[PDB]
Amino acid sequence: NITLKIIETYLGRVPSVNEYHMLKSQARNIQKITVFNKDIFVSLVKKNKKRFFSDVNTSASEIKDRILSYFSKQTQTYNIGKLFTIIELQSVLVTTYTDILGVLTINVTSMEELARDMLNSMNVAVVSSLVKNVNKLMEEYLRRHNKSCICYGSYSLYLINPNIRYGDIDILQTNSRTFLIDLAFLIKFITGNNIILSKIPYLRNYMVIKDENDNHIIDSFNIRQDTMNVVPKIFIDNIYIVDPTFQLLNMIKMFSQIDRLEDLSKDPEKFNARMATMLEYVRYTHGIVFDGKRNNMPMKCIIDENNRIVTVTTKDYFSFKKCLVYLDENVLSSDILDLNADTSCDFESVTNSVYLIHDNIMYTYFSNTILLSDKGKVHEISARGLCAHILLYQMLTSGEYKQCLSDLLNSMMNRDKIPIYSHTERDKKPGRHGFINIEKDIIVF
Amino acid sequence: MDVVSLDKPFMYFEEIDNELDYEPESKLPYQGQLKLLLGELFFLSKLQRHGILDGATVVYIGSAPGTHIRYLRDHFYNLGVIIKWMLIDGRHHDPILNGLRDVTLVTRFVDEEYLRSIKKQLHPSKIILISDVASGNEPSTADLLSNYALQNVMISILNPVASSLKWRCPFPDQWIKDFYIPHGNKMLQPFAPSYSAEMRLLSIYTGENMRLTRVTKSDAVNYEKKMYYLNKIVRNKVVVNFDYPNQEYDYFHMYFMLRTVYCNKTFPTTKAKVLFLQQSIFRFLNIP
RNA sequence: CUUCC
RNA sequence: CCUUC
Ligand SMILES: Nc1ncnc2c1ncn2[C@@H]1O[C@H](COP(=O)(O)OP(=O)(O)OP(=O)(O)O)C[C@H]1O
Ligand SMILES: [Ca+2]
Ligand SMILES: [Ca+2]
Repeated sequence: NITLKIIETYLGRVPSVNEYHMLKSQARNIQKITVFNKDIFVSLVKKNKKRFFSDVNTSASEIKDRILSYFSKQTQTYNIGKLFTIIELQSVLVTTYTDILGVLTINVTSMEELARDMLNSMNVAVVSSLVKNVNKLMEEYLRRHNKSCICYGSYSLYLINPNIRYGDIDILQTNSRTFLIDLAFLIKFITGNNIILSKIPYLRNYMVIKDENDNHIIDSFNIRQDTMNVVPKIFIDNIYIVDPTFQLLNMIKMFSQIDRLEDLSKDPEKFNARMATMLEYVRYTHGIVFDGKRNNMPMKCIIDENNRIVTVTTKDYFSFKKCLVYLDENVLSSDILDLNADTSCDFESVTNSVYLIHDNIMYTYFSNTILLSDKGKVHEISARGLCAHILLYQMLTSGEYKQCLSDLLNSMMNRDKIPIYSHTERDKKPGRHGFINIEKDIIVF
Repeated sequence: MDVVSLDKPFMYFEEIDNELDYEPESKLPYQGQLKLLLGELFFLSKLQRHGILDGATVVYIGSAPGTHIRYLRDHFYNLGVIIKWMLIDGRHHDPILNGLRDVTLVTRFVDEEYLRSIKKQLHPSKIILISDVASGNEPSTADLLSNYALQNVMISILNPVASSLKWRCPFPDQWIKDFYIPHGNKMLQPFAPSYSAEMRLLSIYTGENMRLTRVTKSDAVNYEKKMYYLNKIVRNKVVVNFDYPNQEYDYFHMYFMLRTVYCNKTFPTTKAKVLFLQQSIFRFLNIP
């Protein structure tokens, strides 16, 4: 029947006694893949080649094969697994390449002072050029795909201060899973390079397409459409950026990561730019009260070290007095469950946690290590991130924050480069490193 | 007539606030695979709302036929989520599960060596355990135990991060010995046997700190009593305030479960989302 | 396991 | 075969 037909028209041969039963399932997937014009594709990667990859060592008849060459392995692949594997990927091209990729081809300096200043208060511490081409694609992307891809990180600030030295166009997108598969092929084709796409068990919803030699091409974070909305999004240049305010809160939350302080005692200027480009945004946007004078900041944080859980007194700001900042996600989760709460607000890889307010109290998990100024003494640069974190929530929920943030900022203006006594050992996140080998035909998560 | 106004269904067992003496005198189609579709859509949904479910491997032991499971699979796939689905069961699985690259189908039965194997195999991917192990008419406490005994082993072995374990206290009058089951919230199941005391033991793990709760017959009485109350008095009530097409307690209950489920597609009110899910769900098993 | 915006 | 349903 019409079924066996499709399997041979696809297998470029007769299906074995078994092969039938297996693929039998992959109906239209396999059928569609076939009665799908390859040519048009062959020319679309071409039409792209010259635009973001004009500078490549490839030819029209050379590339053309690759494309076909791939849609031709059904006939040589005899491993039901590898077979199933190449079919799921051929299908990604088939339905999304057009929609997701093909479409493509159709004042501040002021705070430079404060930047250095707030930065200093702290300071107490101790990649293949395809990067380029891609960084050229991504630009158009954010433009085309406003609502299915939002950006941040280094890049973004350069869109508010073209005087910002960035390296990676960082993003959050509702389809990252596809987005990378596609691009993967894009590069795998035009380049002729055998890339790899991996998921890093550590980061939540994270897949970075690296290079044939581990040359970080570009990484991405996936987020529910749900979350995609609540994110403080901003418009400028027909692309959405993560509202710089928010982006500055993580800024603060980042620096509670010792690791990143052994990074501060390095590029004191690197951050010195992104920094003020932010202090500048808000100050101008929400007229941030910038006078060293600032009360009720860095709420008294109490780190029970036996439970590996902090205790912040947001009181002077939000209905809830305490905010139990957990340091063992897997714990918070169970206890949360114990709280019989099943509607905790999760904002995926954004806040890197799920905030909860059972009985007028806030429970949360801090994705970083905690800084100590002394034994049991929570170094201040901690109450820095600790706060922000909360605020992030406040922001993804739209609540009385402006006040606190402005307040928080002022507390950063010129301060003791306080010694760092110790720091917490961030909970290990489990999971095997999964990857996709377009080339070796291996899919694993 | 036999109605009621509630604030929320009894989600977990610790929440039933009354008892009733079990009296042995003791409603859909394809409802079996439904009771499950929810408890599972629910369990994993949380694991996702808390992250755990991220790129992890769900090891479903006691799955088959497991028709529903497909649904679940399609749900999360459609959600961008990444998960390997390992279904092990001596009996076979609803063919609608073959050909799935994201699903492995073991046609074997579990024991000591076996877990030690798959564990080694799967490691270090984080594991999510879903046991629905069985053993006609209704399992004798003799079996109930051996099963639970076995479930407590999977746990210790596959050392999972979270687990949804079958859990129905062994009838008092038929009690044998005590035992421990892992700590964890116990969710009541919607569209479940008129008078069942089954409930999934949802439990998330600490790491090097496993926890079990000693089970006693006194404990067992509480169940029959409380549970029976639920099945006879609670479920058979009508939530007159609940603004939903169907108003039976269960539909009300089923609501509160889905309310927490995730779904990208944009939706107006929640009733909007839930309702759709429900629809789509019943759709799948094919129930009017 | 290491592999971490 | 220039964005494949
Ligand atoms: N601990 C954290 N938790 C959640 N998000 C974080 C954390 N630390 C940093 N981030 C986010 O990562 C974003 C950018 O990563 P990063 O590369 O380190 O700085 P950048 O501005 O992108 O400069 P470059 O990308 O190195 O050129 C900025 C911040 O919102
Ligand atoms: Ca970055
Ligand atoms: Ca990055």
